[PDB]
Amino acid sequence: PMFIVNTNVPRASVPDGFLSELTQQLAQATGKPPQYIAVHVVPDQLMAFGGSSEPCALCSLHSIGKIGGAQNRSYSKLLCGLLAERLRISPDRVYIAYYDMNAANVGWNNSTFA
Amino acid sequence: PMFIVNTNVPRASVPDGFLSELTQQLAQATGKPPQYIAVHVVPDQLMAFGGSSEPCALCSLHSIGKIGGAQNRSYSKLLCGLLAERLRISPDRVYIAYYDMNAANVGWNNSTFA
Amino acid sequence: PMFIVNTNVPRASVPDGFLSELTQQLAQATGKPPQYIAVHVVPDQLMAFGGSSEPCALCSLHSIGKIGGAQNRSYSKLLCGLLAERLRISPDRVYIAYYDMNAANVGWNNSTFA
Repeated sequence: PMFIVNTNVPRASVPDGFLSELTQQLAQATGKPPQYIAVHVVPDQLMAFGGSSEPCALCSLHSIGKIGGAQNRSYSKLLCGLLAERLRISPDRVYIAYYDMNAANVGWNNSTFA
Repeated sequence: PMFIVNTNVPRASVPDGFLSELTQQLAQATGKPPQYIAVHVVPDQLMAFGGSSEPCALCSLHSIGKIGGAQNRSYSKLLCGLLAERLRISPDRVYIAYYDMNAANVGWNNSTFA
Repeated sequence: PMFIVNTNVPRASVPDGFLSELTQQLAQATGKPPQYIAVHVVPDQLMAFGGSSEPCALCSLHSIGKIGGAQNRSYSKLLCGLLAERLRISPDRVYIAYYDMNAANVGWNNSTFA
């Protein structure tokens, strides 16, 4: 799985250990080994959410499987929770795009996962 | 909706008010309330289009519905127009990827839109 | 086609001519003219892969057609090869998301490719 967060929160507001926390929590949530989890945090961005430049985040979670209605609700609760606690972003100022990727459409290590 | 634009145009060349202009015009074009529109502008990027580093943009528009052949043509005319007028990017140096998202695949406010 | 790479490798480690090399090689691999190829390299990123922050990359390739199992295996070999040779990123720390885009879902030059 791959999780990306783009936010207007400044770099200094991102706590040390945040990438590790995301890795661990996503491994637990998705059930995938942490070795397969990649995380990418992009602070200091020029963004607006509903016209407002108050703290916000636009995120994506791509996974081969482990994506669906109930799972995505649970991921949203988890990830909005983390972004509220750690980055002080309101859950109602977060969007997360979920992508259920076909194994043949993910490249890794000179091949694909198919 | 989420609209993201990555560009090699420098930050100083992005005019004041541009995120609000995008928010407004996207609300009008998609028919969605402005409160649901998020926008993200990323200048100063290391990119090429057709092998050239002349001004260019790579963009995406994600929406739950309001995506289709005619609608996307309309959005492209709008958005290329804005990028030309405001950022001086030629329309034939812009790509926009459109994504029609299932509501169950968009997280917001600790849940999804489903 | 459009290829984006986000990496924690610093900007100074991206060699001169890299965007051109990607453009050329992708033109050949996809079979599309280089005039149609766009490339975007984002260095200095805050990322982890498998819990650690050795060089890594998260990438996407979007194309109208020219996407499928065998082709994506070939793209992965090409692209991992380039990132290993040029950016010294291990292939096992690269993920590439492939997207087969409908022509009506790609904007360009005030309209779509439909």
